[PDB]
Amino acid sequence: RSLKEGIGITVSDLFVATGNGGYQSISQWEATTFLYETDAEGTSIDGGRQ
Amino acid sequence: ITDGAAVFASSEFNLDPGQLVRIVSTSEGTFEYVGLTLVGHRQVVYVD
Repeated sequence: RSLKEGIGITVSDLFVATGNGGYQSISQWEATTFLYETDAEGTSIDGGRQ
Repeated sequence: ITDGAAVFASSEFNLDPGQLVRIVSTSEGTFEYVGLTLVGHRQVVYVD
């Protein structure tokens, strides 16, 4: 349950490996959601489904 | 305004129905005629 705290720069992530195998990418198979960060004075920063 | 020419400088800002737009000249000026035209963007809408 790797977890972010305090809105830090680092985003929550999970990389798991055994002694031999390499770490796997979890967010690579996730329903990720970004935002439409804009400098516009009229914000249209939507939560577009990444 | 300088030498009969002018430069625009400002950010954006939304205008809504009822709001009143005003312009004033800080300092006195003399001339024959001065024309100032702005530009806006409005969403096309049908009506009845």
